[PDB]
Amino acid sequence: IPSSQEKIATIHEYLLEHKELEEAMFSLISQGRGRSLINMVVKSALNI
Amino acid sequence: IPSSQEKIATIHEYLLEHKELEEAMFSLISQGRGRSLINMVVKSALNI
Repeated sequence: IPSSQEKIATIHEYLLEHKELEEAMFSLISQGRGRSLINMVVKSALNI
Repeated sequence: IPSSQEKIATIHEYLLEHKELEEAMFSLISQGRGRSLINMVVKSALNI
């Protein structure tokens, strides 16, 4: 049921509460490693 | 130099362009696996 806006808002709140995650994601994205970030997080979530 | 607001806004734009990442992060966070998400992304970013 949750919409994309609700998912984004939930992640936004999580990033604010966990600055390490925000800083690590920005570092990976801004340094051109976002594709490795996508692949790694998707694989982890699919193996729940 | 980039501020927290700029980092968050950069991630927001990235999530919108890559729905898989948004969906995988929400799935991990909402199912109580956010700590594993933090640890995995931080380690990857530190090994750049």
